[PDB]
Amino acid sequence: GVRWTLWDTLAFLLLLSLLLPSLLIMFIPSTFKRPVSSWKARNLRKTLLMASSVRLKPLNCSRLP
Amino acid sequence: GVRWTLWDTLAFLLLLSLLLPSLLIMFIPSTFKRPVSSWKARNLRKTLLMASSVRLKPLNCSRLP
Amino acid sequence: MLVWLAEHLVKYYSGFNVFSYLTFRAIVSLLTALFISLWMGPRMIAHLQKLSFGQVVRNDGPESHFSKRGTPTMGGIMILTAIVISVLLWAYPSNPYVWCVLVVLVGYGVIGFVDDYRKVVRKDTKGLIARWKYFWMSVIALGVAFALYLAGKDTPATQLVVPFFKDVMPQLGLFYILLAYFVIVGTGNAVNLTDGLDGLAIMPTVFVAGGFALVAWATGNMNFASYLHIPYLRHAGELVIVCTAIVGAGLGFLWFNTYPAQVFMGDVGSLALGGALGIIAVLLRQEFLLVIMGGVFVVETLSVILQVGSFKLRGQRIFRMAPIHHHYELKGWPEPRVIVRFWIISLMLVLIGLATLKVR
Amino acid sequence: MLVWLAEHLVKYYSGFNVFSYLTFRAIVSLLTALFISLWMGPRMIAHLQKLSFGQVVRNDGPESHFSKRGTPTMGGIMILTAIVISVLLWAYPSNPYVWCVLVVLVGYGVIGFVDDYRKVVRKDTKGLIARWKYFWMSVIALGVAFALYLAGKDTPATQLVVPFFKDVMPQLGLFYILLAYFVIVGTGNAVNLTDGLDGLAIMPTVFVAGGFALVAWATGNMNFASYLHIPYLRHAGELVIVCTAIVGAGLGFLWFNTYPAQVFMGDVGSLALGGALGIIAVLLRQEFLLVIMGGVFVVETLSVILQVGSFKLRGQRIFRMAPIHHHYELKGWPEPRVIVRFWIISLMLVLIGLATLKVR
Amino acid sequence: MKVAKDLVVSLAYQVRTEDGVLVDESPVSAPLDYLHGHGSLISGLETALEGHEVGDKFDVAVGANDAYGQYDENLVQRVPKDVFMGVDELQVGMRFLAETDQGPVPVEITAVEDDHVVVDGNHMLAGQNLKFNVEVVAIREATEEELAH
Amino acid sequence: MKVAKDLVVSLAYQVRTEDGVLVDESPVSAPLDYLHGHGSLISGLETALEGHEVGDKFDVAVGANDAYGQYDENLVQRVPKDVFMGVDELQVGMRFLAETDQGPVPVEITAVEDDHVVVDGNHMLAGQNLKFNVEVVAIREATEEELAH
Repeated sequence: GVRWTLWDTLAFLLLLSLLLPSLLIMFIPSTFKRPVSSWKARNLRKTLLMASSVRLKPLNCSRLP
Repeated sequence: GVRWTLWDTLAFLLLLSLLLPSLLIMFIPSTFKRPVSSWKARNLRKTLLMASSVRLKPLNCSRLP
Repeated sequence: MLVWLAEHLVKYYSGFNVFSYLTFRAIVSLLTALFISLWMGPRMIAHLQKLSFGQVVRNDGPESHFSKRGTPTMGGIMILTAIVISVLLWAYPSNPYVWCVLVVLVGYGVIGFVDDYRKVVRKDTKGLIARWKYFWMSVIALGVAFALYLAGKDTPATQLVVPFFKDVMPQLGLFYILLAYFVIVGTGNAVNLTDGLDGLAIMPTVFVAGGFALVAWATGNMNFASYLHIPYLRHAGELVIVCTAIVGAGLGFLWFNTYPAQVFMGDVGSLALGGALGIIAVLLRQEFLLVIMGGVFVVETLSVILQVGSFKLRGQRIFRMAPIHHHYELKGWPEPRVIVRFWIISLMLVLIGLATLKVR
Repeated sequence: MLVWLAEHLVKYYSGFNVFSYLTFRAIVSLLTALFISLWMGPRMIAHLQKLSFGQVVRNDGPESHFSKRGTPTMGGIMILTAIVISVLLWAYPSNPYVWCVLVVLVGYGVIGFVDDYRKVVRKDTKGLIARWKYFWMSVIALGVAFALYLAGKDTPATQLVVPFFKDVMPQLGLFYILLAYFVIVGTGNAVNLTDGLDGLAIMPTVFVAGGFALVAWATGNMNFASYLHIPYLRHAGELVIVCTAIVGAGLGFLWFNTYPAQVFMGDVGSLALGGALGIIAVLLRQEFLLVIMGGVFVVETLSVILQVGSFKLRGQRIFRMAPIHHHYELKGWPEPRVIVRFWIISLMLVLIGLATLKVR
Repeated sequence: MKVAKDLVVSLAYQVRTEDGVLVDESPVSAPLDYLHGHGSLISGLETALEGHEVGDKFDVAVGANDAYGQYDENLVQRVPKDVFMGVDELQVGMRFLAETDQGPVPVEITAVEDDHVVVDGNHMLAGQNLKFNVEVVAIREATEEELAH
Repeated sequence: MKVAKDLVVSLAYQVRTEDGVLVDESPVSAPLDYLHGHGSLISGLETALEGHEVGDKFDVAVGANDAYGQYDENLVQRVPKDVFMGVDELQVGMRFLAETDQGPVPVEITAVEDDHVVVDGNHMLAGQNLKFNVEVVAIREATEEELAH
């Protein structure tokens, strides 16, 4: 048959609506899936975060025995 | 009281022998607990790479397209 | 197949009778999947590099020791074939549910394979055309769901469970097909988003596979099925074997797939694992448990949908990027930290779902 | 407290009955540990940073974020407080076993704190003489072991279990004290030795805690005890709550201790977790199970002793250092990669340890 | 001869912003060359130039999205002063290149601080509509080096 | 009074290599103070000086194993010139200080390239055999500041 009680319909609709976002990704053009400009922003983030201000300073003298 | 069969003492010794390394840090000299020759070199290798992670360079370009 | 050969050799040596017990089969399947993945890894990565890039390469820092230049993006073959071999060796081949899971896994794996190959050799900007990819996904999912429904017509196999209510459990009839479509394809496409953070997709996948193994073990026994109040599917006894095989394959891939990944999983592995998880959640009446346990997948899909909805209606951005883990990445969290935080979240939700099924 | 308060309040409201069941208590223990950890952080991060660096330093945007500089080393206080709070709230005070675990954990955390505090507030490393730590560790361990021995003798409570075989099982006398001492102190040492990498030690601790939680659940029931042929220690039932709280605290800490860790575990957390694992493996007749499940710690310390003995006797070095993690760190594996390597190894070992109970 | 893929298009054009301010011009005496069908040219301009004969004079209106991506608040972002190289002191309007996994990405300075600087990667015309008055001076086949670049 | 743990040693030493070339010398008129029981110095000198009275003259042979350690090829690495400052043009033989998390370690330039340089972080005496002629001028207890340092 078909789900009868209001609880049945509510549960089925809730589960479908929770699986709905993963299946409406089908209709999203790839451009909106990952804009190229924002990808360049993430690449900038990776490079900048890789940057470290530690930078070799000169040494007065070496250690002694 | 005390154990009776060979397998009993065999099992107990196997258990103790496996835990003996875990308890031989008891008597491990401090000079050898943390090596020095390579440890210095190791942190120095990491720090060396961390200093040379990235560099930001100037540009001189023109309008598009 | 070896279990059949164990039934054959038991008559000559009683020792082989140990191969019949479920626990030994599960543990040995896990170990064999891990060992085959480990054996294949170093050869597969080098071979893929030759295909994808120059024949001779070697890691150098920081441009490739801590960065991901020159890393192949076709490593999902490891997961696919490890799962296939472990299941087909240590799982009963006469059970139709194992065959169903394997066929779904293989179909999604081949789709991912052709997509990755289009991207790596022909360098097409669109890669595999969306229409063909999705058409094949849909044909596979709909055929499998139709076969399962025909098998389970007017039979508890077509019922729907609810995490916190026991008495509500309708018979979906033809809507079983729609539900199978939604869970299989949705999780197949949701695991695709999760691949973009250097192992964010191998887990939850592993923890979810373990939870599904436990559920199938409980589901496959009359006493446990009655105590937990789950529909009883006799063939669930072998679904646990496939779940342990998936755990083994995922851990074997994570062997080499940690920051910095020696190989990206790609579609060949992501689609394979997502389809496997969705199909497992179909044969086991555990769609809600997949939803709860796989919170990262559903959250990333909801995040992309919500970001495009914002772009359409408001024009603002709810999250800096469509995948929410990438939004955290932009916030400042480094990849090694976001990946493990999402692993924490996935494990927490897996335990929460297991407890919820415990209580119902 | 809450368990007793709920028991008293049942008649006022019947909804309090839910708090009595074991599964719910364990689940809320895990959730409460995680909540306490995520609530102390990041507030505790800033408070402790002011102590160690004299000021709450910032990442200063995309500045160096993957260095040991700028990270406090007092992270274990969160673990200690979370475990204590969760146990006190969701465990029965009456059982002496929970009190033994709690006293061991608190004592070991204090011994680690007296070392770490002097490490910070003093420039040179010898602020605390290791002998103080070492002696008080031994004293608390011996006291607990002697108390457990006297609590029961000639009874299953003092019977070590052989992991694979079941017929071979001795009844221990005063040697039980030596076994408990060895297990607890070695586990504490190894967990302390494993904290060299921020995320290396906590996750294996979580895995062993979960394994011991499952074993205690099996240990605390006559039916399950006679099914698995493991001694039935009645007081061991509440140890499930302690193990689940440990798992939750470890997850909450690793939420912040992941590479690049915002704070290091330090002596406090490492010693406390090691002592908790040791006392759990002593109360449960599962010392060999601690060796198998916690194989990462044992192998690390074995490598340490092997390297030092090789230096002492011969000129060749078997490893590049005493620990394995550094040895692979120079083999070409970066820090987060090797952290996940050890995580996978620990997961496989804990699964094998859970499996070996069924071969009895 | 008409524009086709793999062919170099010498471009002489006069471009005005959305507000109507000239940015600059490309004289017919020295047209600028650009590949076709590779994405180097602006998407709207590249589509417009498809199939046009040599010497065709036309005006094409390209929106902000069509020309480039909309203004991104993620692209603009901070960075310490220490990271920079090749410049002793940062002034607003400077341009720098950050070499990245994905590829080269230009950036420009928009504000400065004593021990801090905020860096912007957005193009000057990223968030502005563009109108192009383009004339195709000549068309020729792309060289191997040009295709490689 | 003899040498003991946590005692400062005023050292006047004459050290020579196995080849027979001097590297440094501390005269008796200005002994160099050092801590004891810490191991920061050469292990051989530290161990030999143990239990020696004040003013005693002795000679001890020091090997590579007894020294800071053997030579390791990982300490010599090519690194760009941007990772130096404080020099108008990176010169050959200059010494630099890597501010490692463990502590200060030296980095010395072995060669210079156009945009890069070759440096080595290993100690000068690493992998060498040495002979120490030493004399304990005086002995005193280490101060709190000295112990902290």
